[PDB]
Amino acid sequence: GGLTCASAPQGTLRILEGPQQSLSGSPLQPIPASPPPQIPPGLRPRFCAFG
Amino acid sequence: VDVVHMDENSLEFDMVGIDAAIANAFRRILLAEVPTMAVEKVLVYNNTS
Repeated sequence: GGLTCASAPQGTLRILEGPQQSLSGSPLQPIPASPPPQIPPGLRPRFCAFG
Repeated sequence: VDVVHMDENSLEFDMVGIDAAIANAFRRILLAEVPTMAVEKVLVYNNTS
């Protein structure tokens, strides 16, 4: 009436919960790159010679 | 000598026909040898600024 060893298991199942990968879009930056410093339009000379 | 502009606080004469030594003498006189009056001593009775 006691507990005895039974037949060895024939296989093992290991369960884990996993989600999946999306598409590669690689959206690097809101406003991207190093935007260049640049000329103010027209500007004009702010200096003249004497005479 | 030809005086072009002469507002108050400005002059632009020409000074045609003189050497660089005399012109430079005139320029250095105006900057450093023409006399002016300016505060030299200050007596401060109170100053809570």
